[PDB]
Amino acid sequence: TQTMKGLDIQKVAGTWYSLAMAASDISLLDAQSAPLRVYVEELKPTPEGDLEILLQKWENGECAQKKIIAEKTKIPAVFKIDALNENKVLVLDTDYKKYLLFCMENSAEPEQSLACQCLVRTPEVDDEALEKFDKALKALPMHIRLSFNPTQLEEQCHI
Ligand SMILES: [Cl-]
Ligand SMILES: [Cl-]
Ligand SMILES: [Y+3]
Ligand SMILES: [Y+3]
Repeated sequence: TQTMKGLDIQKVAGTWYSLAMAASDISLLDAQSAPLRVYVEELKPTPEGDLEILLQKWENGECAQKKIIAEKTKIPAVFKIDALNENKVLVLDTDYKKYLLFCMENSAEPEQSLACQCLVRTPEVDDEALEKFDKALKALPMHIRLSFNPTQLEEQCHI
């Protein structure tokens, strides 16, 4: 997977909304309780170059807040995690002020664990960001794609 060259991770800080998401396995994203159905609400880069990912997940019939610490690697756009049965976070592209495309995978099973998201800065459908999302997904073996309306973006767990 091609990741972003020259990522300045400090510029991704602040509020984001999960506008769209895709996975290689349908079961990873199908239900609301599906293991990779996650909603990014905030990205908090640390001064040491790591990424605190704040997100929402639907578990036990209710919406819960999760925090994931993504550890920096030699490659600026590739981070290490230990959550959601994934071990990697990969930023594909961002303009910092509008959109951000990122993926998650488990390196042991890189085929069946892939989930990617289109994040936007405002709770609006951004078609230009969705075009770039789909252009990035072309070379990826996705079998499920989800997108959300502006009202869903502002609701807890995209209800
Ligand atoms: Cl740390
Ligand atoms: Cl709106
Ligand atoms: Y660290
Ligand atoms: Y509007």
